Amino acid sequence: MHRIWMGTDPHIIMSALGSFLVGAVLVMHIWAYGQFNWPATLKAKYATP
Amino acid sequence: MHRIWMGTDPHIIMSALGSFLVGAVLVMHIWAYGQFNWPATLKAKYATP
Amino acid sequence: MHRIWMGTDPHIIMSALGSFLVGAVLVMHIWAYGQFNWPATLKAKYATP
Amino acid sequence: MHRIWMGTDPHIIMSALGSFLVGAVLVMHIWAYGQFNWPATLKAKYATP
Amino acid sequence: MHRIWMGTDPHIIMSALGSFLVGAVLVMHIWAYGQFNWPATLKAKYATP
Amino acid sequence: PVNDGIWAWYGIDDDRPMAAWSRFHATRCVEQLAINRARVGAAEWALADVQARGIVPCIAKAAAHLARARAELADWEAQGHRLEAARKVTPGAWTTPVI
Amino acid sequence: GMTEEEARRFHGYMVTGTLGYVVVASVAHFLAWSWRPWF
Amino acid sequence: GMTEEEARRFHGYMVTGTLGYVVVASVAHFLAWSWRPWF
Amino acid sequence: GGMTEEEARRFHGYMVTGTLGYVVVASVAHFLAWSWRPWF
Amino acid sequence: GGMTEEEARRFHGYMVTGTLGYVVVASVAHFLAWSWRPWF
Amino acid sequence: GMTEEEARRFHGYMVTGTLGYVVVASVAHFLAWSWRPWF
Amino acid sequence: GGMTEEEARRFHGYMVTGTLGYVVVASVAHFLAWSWRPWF
Amino acid sequence: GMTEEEARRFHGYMVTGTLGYVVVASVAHFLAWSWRPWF
Amino acid sequence: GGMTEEEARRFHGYMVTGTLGYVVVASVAHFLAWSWRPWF
Amino acid sequence: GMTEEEARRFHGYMVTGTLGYVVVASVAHFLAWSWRPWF
Amino acid sequence: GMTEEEARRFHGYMVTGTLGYVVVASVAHFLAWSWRPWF
Amino acid sequence: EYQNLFTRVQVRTVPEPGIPIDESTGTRYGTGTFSYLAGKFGDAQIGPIYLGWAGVLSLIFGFIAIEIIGLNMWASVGWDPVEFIRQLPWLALEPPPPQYGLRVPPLNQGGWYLMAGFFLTVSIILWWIRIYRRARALQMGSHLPWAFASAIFLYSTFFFQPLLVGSWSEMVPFGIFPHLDWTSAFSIRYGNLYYNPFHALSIAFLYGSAVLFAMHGATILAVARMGGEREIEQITDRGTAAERSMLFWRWCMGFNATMESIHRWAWWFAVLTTFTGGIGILLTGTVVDNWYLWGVKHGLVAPYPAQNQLTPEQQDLLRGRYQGTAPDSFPSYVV
Amino acid sequence: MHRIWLMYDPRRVMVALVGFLAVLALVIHFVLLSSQRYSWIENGTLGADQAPVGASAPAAAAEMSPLPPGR
Amino acid sequence: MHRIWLMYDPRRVMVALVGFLAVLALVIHFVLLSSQRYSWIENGTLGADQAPVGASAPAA
Amino acid sequence: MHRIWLMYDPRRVMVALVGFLAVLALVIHFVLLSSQRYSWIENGTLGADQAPVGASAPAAAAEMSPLPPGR
Amino acid sequence: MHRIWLMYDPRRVMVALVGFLAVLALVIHFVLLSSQRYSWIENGTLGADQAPVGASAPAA
Amino acid sequence: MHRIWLMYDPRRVMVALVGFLAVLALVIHFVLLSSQRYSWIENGTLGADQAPVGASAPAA
Ligand code: BCL
Ligand SMILES: CC[C@H]1c2cc3[nH]c4c(c3C)C(=O)[C@H](C(=O)OC)c4c3nc(cc4[nH]c(cc(n2)[C@@H]1C)c(C(C)=O)c4C)[C@@H](C)[C@@H]3CCC(=O)OC/C=C(\C)CCC[C@H](C)CCC[C@H](C)CCCC(C)C
Ligand SMILES: COC(C)(C)C/C=C/C(C)=C/C=C/C(C=O)=C/C=C/C(C)=C/C=C/C=C(C)/C=C/C=C(\C)CC/C=C(C)/C=C/C=C(\C)C(=O)O
Ligand SMILES: COC(C)(C)C/C=C/C(C)=C/C=C/C(C=O)=C/C=C/C(C)=C/C=C/C=C(C)/C=C/C=C(\C)CC/C=C(C)/C=C/C=C(\C)C(=O)O
Ligand SMILES: COC(C)(C)C/C=C/C(C)=C/C=C/C(C=O)=C/C=C/C(C)=C/C=C/C=C(C)/C=C/C=C(\C)CC/C=C(C)/C=C/C=C(\C)C(=O)O
Ligand SMILES: COC(C)(C)C/C=C/C(C)=C/C=C/C(C=O)=C/C=C/C(C)=C/C=C/C=C(C)/C=C/C=C(\C)CC/C=C(C)/C=C/C=C(\C)C(=O)O
Ligand SMILES: COC(C)(C)C/C=C/C(C)=C/C=C/C(C=O)=C/C=C/C(C)=C/C=C/C=C(C)/C=C/C=C(\C)CC/C=C(C)/C=C/C=C(\C)C(=O)O
Ligand SMILES: COC(C)(C)C/C=C/C(C)=C/C=C/C(C=O)=C/C=C/C(C)=C/C=C/C=C(C)/C=C/C=C(\C)CC/C=C(C)/C=C/C=C(\C)C(=O)O
Ligand SMILES: COC(C)(C)C/C=C/C(C)=C/C=C/C(C=O)=C/C=C/C(C)=C/C=C/C=C(C)/C=C/C=C(\C)CC/C=C(C)/C=C/C=C(\C)C(=O)O
Ligand SMILES: COC(C)(C)C/C=C/C(C)=C/C=C/C(C=O)=C/C=C/C(C)=C/C=C/C=C(C)/C=C/C=C(\C)CC/C=C(C)/C=C/C=C(\C)C(=O)O
Ligand SMILES: COC(C)(C)C/C=C/C(C)=C/C=C/C(C=O)=C/C=C/C(C)=C/C=C/C=C(C)/C=C/C=C(\C)CC/C=C(C)/C=C/C=C(\C)C(=O)O
Ligand SMILES: COC(C)(C)C/C=C/C(C)=C/C=C/C(C)=C/C=C/C(C)=C/C=C\C=C(C)\C=C\C=C(C)\C=C\C=C(C)\C=C\CC(C)(C)OC
Ligand SMILES: CCCCCCCCCCCCO[C@@H]1O[C@H](CO)[C@@H](O[C@H]2O[C@H](CO)[C@@H](O)[C@H](O)[C@H]2O)[C@H](O)[C@H]1O
Ligand SMILES: [Fe+3]
Repeated sequence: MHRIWMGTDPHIIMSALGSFLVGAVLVMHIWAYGQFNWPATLKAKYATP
Repeated sequence: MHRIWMGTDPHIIMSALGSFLVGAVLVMHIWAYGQFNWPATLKAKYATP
Repeated sequence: MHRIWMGTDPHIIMSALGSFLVGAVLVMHIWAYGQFNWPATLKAKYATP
Repeated sequence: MHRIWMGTDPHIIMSALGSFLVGAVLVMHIWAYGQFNWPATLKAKYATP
Repeated sequence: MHRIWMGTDPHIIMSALGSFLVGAVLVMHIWAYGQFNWPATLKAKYATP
Repeated sequence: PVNDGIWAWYGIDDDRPMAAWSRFHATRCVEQLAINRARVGAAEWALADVQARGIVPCIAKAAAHLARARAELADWEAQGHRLEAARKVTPGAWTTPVI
Repeated sequence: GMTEEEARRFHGYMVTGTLGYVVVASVAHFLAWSWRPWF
Repeated sequence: GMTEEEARRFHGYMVTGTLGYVVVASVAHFLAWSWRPWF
Repeated sequence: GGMTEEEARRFHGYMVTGTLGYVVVASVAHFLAWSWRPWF
Repeated sequence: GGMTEEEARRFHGYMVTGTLGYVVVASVAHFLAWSWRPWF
Repeated sequence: GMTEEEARRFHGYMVTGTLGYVVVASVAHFLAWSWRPWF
Repeated sequence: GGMTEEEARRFHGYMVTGTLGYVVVASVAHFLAWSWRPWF
Repeated sequence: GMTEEEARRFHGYMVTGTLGYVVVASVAHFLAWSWRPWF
Repeated sequence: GGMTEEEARRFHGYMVTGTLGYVVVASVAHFLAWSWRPWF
Repeated sequence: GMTEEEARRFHGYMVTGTLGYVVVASVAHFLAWSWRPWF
Repeated sequence: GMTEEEARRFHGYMVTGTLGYVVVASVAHFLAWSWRPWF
Repeated sequence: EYQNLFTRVQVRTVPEPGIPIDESTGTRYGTGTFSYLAGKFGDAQIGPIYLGWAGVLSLIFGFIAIEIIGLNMWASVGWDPVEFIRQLPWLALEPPPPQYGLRVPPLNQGGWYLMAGFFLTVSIILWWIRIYRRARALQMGSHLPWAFASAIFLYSTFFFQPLLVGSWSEMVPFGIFPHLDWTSAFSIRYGNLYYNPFHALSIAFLYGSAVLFAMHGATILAVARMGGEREIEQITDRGTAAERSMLFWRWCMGFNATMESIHRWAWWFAVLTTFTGGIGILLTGTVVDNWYLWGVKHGLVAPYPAQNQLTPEQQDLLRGRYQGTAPDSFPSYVV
Repeated sequence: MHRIWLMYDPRRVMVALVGFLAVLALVIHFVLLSSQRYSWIENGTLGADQAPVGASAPAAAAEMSPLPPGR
Repeated sequence: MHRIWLMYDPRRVMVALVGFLAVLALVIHFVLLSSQRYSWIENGTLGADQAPVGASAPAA
Repeated sequence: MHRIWLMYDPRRVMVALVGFLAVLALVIHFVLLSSQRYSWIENGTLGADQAPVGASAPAAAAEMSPLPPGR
Repeated sequence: MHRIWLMYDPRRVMVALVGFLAVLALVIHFVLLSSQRYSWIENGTLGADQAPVGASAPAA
Repeated sequence: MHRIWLMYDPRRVMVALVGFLAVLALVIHFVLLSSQRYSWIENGTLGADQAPVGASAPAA
């Protein structure tokens, strides 16, 4: 399966994968903060009475 | 795993990493100050009536 | 670790570092003067009624 | 530590330092006059009613 | 200590110092006349009703 | 820039000195070598004509122009040698030589 | 571009990184599921 | 004349400057978002 | 141009050391933060 | 026209230092403007 | 253009005239401030 | 060219010493600040 | 620019001027503190 | 080519003398002013 | 013009760039549709 | 282009004429101020 | 096919013209220079100018006129330099109030206007003299100063028609949009200037000037490859470029000019634009006060069906008054 | 299908492509920004149900007209 | 990927890029400055709850 | 990074830079000077709590039913 | 750093400087003269307490 | 300082100086003549205690 990487460039591949992971993780967290009501429960816990 | 550095320049690496860390740390603090009630509770402690 | 400075110009390093410190220190004092209510309590101490 | 001066010009270093001190001192006094209520108490002492 | 003057022109130095002294003296007098209520008390001593 | 013209605004510039292989710079170089050799030929013909009719201030300028044409040609010959060296060491480059 | 032996060496690390990343994320989801299950 | 070494050297700075520029802009956007969200 | 493998091996050792140091200091920071204001 | 790498390195020393010094002055100007009348 | 000696000689006057100009401007501003402050 | 290995080796020693000096002074500053107006 | 011996001379005066300035400023702050203490 | 070392050393003696003479006259002025209208 | 090898090598980049760009645009539309659908 | 001594001669006139004009304008302002002060 | 619309190869000459033809008194000011941008479209030399006594005085008188206008405009926004640039096209220096007639008005109510108008007029006359002297010094015919005299004639009618109707208030305000406001209100006051026959004629020559220069410009460019732009040599030593130019127009519209005489058609069309214009202005308000009614009298006005019909009591009710003076008080209405 | 490129300078193709995308992107953004529904700088914080929707009908009183009378 | 700098002159692409970023930045700042929501020079000190919002649908 | 000055004539760079900074500085001052909050020549002596602020979103009902100003 | 005058012809710089300073000085003076507070030709003899101030926020 | 006249032609500088000063003098006189306080052709005889000031009368 390694034979897919021949003819490619490691730094280009790692840049493309790294930019993907940054974007996916950020999209997933900002989505998840909307659904799970966190950190909104954290903010309410320490908020001023 | 060091071979990833071959053909790179250390100053290019340290500037890229240095940028990323400065950005991440700033975003994390600005975020945290809105979730945790701080410095807002610090400010309220020493505020004038 | 000293090898990181090889090929640099020491005046550019000191210029960059000194400029970062000035801006960081200024931002910190604006911020701290806000949260800690000082010199606001100093001004009130010596103000004329 | 004296090697930091190698390649520099004394008249640039003195000009830059002197300009900094002039600015810093004037900023500090005009700030301090605002906080300490002086010369305001001096002016009040000799004011004509 | 004298060596700082090397490569300068004494006419330049005496112009620069002379300008600074004229400036600083005038600013100090403009300021002092505000704080010390003088010549305002002198003018009142001889004013016609 | 006379050759790339408007495309120099977008950073196409095939005249600039090049030492890696580049088929675009090699193309420009082969075109400009022919033009400049013809231009050197015309410049030295014009000197021969104006020497024959003997007009002194014109002979001076014709020689000055010829020297400039030789110098502008020599720059393209230098570019041709750089690219031809790079051709021999680079896979998939041209089979016909530059210069 | 990259040769067949360099690709072999690349592939070993790439699989190692991928499996490590998935393992950590698996722990993260086990924790998240314990804290706030989503079905 | 320009070598492939010079091209690779220049490309490193170009990538680094692009990344640093994107970092600063990302902090600027998050500051603006914290101040006044546009969604 | 750029780092040789012998430089890359040397550079990697410091990069790992700094990264682990930074993570250790951040781990202390989070232990203090959790002791002060738990977030879950 | 010529421009050697030592001339470029000498020029870079001034161009960076002048740039940073100007940004430092501007930073004090913003420090003064903010303490007079904050915009956020 | 200039010799370096001409540049040295010129620069001293240029610095002096700039400093003289700034001195007069500083007095002009403090007169104006004492007459009618803008902050 | 740029700074040599041996210049860098001694530059580093002063850079470290200067940095530690700054951090020591900042430590006294924070200790005095905490005595005066603690923030947690 | 300055040679290593010129830099050694120049540094000695810089240290001296800086410390003397800080001494005078320290006396000023002691006087200011005795007059209108700010904490 | 500007002031030599021997010129600079001679110039420095007048500069020091004039500066001290100015400070002396200013000290008298401040003594008189203090006795006239003290400011602290 | 260019050898068949170069037109093929170029076509590989053009196809890949087009599809990578269309993927990023697909996510942008996924986000826009989540925020304010237009049908 | 003047000789250095010839520029020196012109400079003498030029400075003196300038200061003479400033002197006349100073007296004009003394008269204007006495007639109708603007501060 | 090459269009000859811009020059891909310019040539420099190191010595230059611009040192004039033998010219006698006055002085050549500056040294000649080349603009590469000027060289793209036309001849590249940007270079020395001649003034003499009349040119110097014209610039002095004209500069004062420009200063008076600008200073009044700038005063009219309270010396605000931002509003001076922001509002510039709406600013004016405005003629005197109508009640003064031809008498001298107050300084801020048209006195500056008449001053600026006077110095501008003197400056224009001195410029005409400067051009006249220069044409003769270069040993040329006097065609250009008489062409310029036609423009000056129209300009002078913006003084003489206000003089003839008896009030400086009727003059044109100095200002970009304000002088267009005057241009519209002039046509309104005098009952639609389209029916002024000299205005109609002036338009016929203004349009004809564009027709001729489009035709002549295109014609010469169309034969420029055959040397047709060397017009003086085509006049003294007719070439095939001139013959083809004559045959084109002959075969197109049945008659043709010559390479010389087309420049007379050009000269008279331009000159008659402003000459007929000036006559129309001078007739307005002095001989005819409503040009539409003059059109009705002389049969110019096409009939349309009536859009409304008045009854006799409406004819008395709907007459207004002529506009009078503005109210010089702020009435209270309380009782 | 790659033989399409043999006719073209690839540098010029890329400059042609980038210019096309830049214009198209700006046109689509300015169209949306000029709409009511997607005027996101003013109204981006509205929820999807709160955002404007074009009228399924207009309405009037019988004596009203948007346009003046005339032939 | 660095081979594009043999295809294109770095000296000329850099100038074009700096120009493009300057124009785009100024356009976006002035678009925001002209809006109600982001007229930050006049209203920057308002809290996010207090800042203007473009009118909603009447939901009727 | 210094090799950027091998690539560009520094005489051209510095002139372009100073021209850019001058125009930017002018623009920012004149933008501020035309605002109400930072009309500093007229209102610079006001304290920050007294300086103008651009108006909020309305009172949340966004609706009218008033009572007169007192006579 | 007098060698600045080697890369830039001071004959050009001093003309550019004086032109800039002249125009900027005039702009500042006319901006002030146009303002209410600093209209010194009409109102320069008023004292600092009598000089105009631009309007505050309405609650102030 | 006299070497300024080597760097610049004094024949050019004096004409520029004369032109600048004449225009500046003309502008300043026009500005003053345009004011109320210094409308000296109409009001120069008034005397300083009854010359105009740019303020509104107290109690209207
Ligand atoms: C060629 C010389 C080097 C240089 C060499 C040094 C040295 C050596 C020291 C500093 C230090 C400082 N530098 Mg540095 N620094 C340079 C350029 C800069 C620039 C800039 C815009 O380029 C800035 C903002 C700074 C800023 C600063 C401060 C953060 C810091 C405290 C002193 C101070 O306030 O100086 C403000 C000054 C300016 C804004 C301009 C003039 C710079 C002068 C040369 C600074 C050093 C002189 C000063 C008297 C201290 C010397 C003490 C020694 C015991 C003799 N430097 C140049 C490039 N800098 C000190 C430090 O780290 O303290 C903890 C220190 O000891
Ligand atoms: C045949 C009719 C057409 C016509 C023709 C025409 N106009 C002409 C001519 C001709 C044939 C000229 O020869 C003449 C000319 O010079 O052309 C270049 C002119 C002219 N047509 C002009 C304008 C003009 N023509 C117009 C129209 C028309 N011109 C008609 C369409 C219009 C319109 C449509 O509104 C305008 C605005 C002028 C460009 C010019 C006459 C120039 C003139 O008289 O200038 C007088 C001078 C001034 C106003 C002062 C300028 C002040 C400087 C800026 C000051 C600088 C400082 C100075 C150096 C200070 C002094 C110091 C001293 C010590 C030196
Ligand atoms: C919420 O609603 C919606 C959004 C709809 C929900 C749905 C979301 C969906 C569908 C998500 C899908 C996600 C996904 C899909 O697959 C996610 C896929 C994730 C993946 C693939 C992760 C892989 C990570 C791999 C890593 C970290 C590798 C690291 C490698 C390292 C460190 C080695 C580096 C060094 C090298 C190489 C050099 C070696 C030596 C060399 C070369 C030498 O010596 O020469
Ligand atoms: C109203 O709203 C509307 C407008 C309607 C909404 C829509 C908006 C839209 C559609 C926006 C689109 C934006 C966009 C799209 O792509 C935006 C894309 C932006 C991009 C790509 C930015 C890239 C920036 C890169 C930078 C800064 C790089 C800097 C590099 C530096 C500093 C190093 C230089 C080299 C050096 C120093 C070394 C020399 C060495 C040499 C020579 C040697 O060593 O030899
Ligand atoms: C709040 O909501 C949201 C935001 C959504 C929440 C989620 C946030 C998320 C997802 C965060 C993710 C963060 C993250 C992800 O990876 C974070 C990753 C962080 C990392 C990697 C940190 C690494 C730091 C490394 C450092 C400091 C190294 C220092 C090295 C030093 C000092 C040595 C220098 C000297 C050398 C090298 C020697 C030269 C020798 C030479 C040249 C020679 O010898 O020749
Ligand atoms: C309010 O609404 C809107 C307005 C819309 C919001 C705004 C929006 C935007 C988009 C703002 C953008 C800002 C911006 C973006 O980049 C701003 C960027 C600014 C920058 C980079 C500034 C850089 C300044 C650098 C300077 C001054 C350098 C000085 C150099 C000196 C002094 C050196 C002298 C010595 C030399 C030369 C050497 C001689 C040779 C010697 C000695 C030898 O050879 O020996
Ligand atoms: C309404 O408010 C808004 C406008 C909105 C607010 C905003 C305002 C803004 C943005 C302001 C910005 C200001 C600014 C910068 O930008 C301001 C910059 C100011 C500067 C740099 C001033 C410098 C002056 C220097 C002078 C005068 C030098 C004179 C030198 C002389 C006389 C000597 C000449 C040489 C001689 C005699 C020797 C010859 C020898 C020779 C030849 C030899 O020896 O050979
Ligand atoms: C409020 O809310 C928010 C903002 C969010 C809160 C959060 C804030 C955050 C996250 C802050 C983070 C701060 C930070 C992080 O790292 C801060 C880091 C600061 C640092 C690194 C400081 C370093 C200082 C170093 C100094 C002073 C060194 C001086 C050296 C000197 C004087 C010696 C000079 C001579 C040398 C070198 C040799 C000469 C040459 C020789 C011999 C030769 O050439 O041979
Ligand atoms: C209010 O709120 C906010 C503002 C936020 C509050 C905070 C404010 C802050 C942070 C302020 C400042 C902090 C600071 C930080 O470091 C301040 C730093 C101050 C410093 C460093 C002062 C240094 C002074 C040095 C002097 C006087 C040196 C004089 C040298 C002389 C006289 C010698 C001359 C002769 C020579 C050289 C000849 C040599 C021989 C030669 C050449 C030969 O022989 O050849
Ligand atoms: C009100 O609120 C605020 C304003 C905030 C309050 C705060 C104010 C502050 C901070 C003030 C600070 C002031 C200050 C700080 O240092 C002030 C410093 C002042 C100084 C240094 C004065 C020095 C004067 C020196 C003089 C007069 C020298 C004269 C020399 C003469 C006559 C000799 C002539 C002969 C020569 C030369 C020989 C030629 C021989 C030759 C050539 C040969 O022989 O070759
Ligand atoms: C009124 O209705 C309205 C509102 C208007 C609505 C309707 C709108 C309508 C009708 C829209 C239509 C849109 C449309 C229709 O076709 C749109 C079509 C769009 C298309 C085709 C997009 C294609 C994008 C392709 C890209 C990005 C490719 C990038 C390629 C790259 C990155 C490779 C670079 C590699 C190189 C250089 C080699 C380096 C390696 C080297 C050198 C090596 O290895 O050596
Ligand atoms: C400091 O310098 C500054 C910055 C102020 C310089 C800048 C100046 C600026 C910005 C100037 C701007 C000028 C503009 C925009 C002018 C626009 C002019 C326009 C569009 C004019 C258009 C038409 C004007 C006409 C037709 C005027 C004709 C006037 C005539 C014919 C007047 C004749 C008057 C006579 C003969 C007066 C005789 C005097 C006597 C005593 C006999 O009175 C009748
Ligand atoms: C526009 C209003 C101007 C009002 C002017 C008021 C009068 C000013 C002139 C005062 C006359 C005396 O002033 C003095 O004249 C002499 C010549 O006599 C000038 O002398 C100048 O030329 C002579 C040779 O002729 C040189 O040797 C000398 O070095 C040079 O300075 C002086 O530079 C000037 O200072
Ligand atoms: Fe013709």
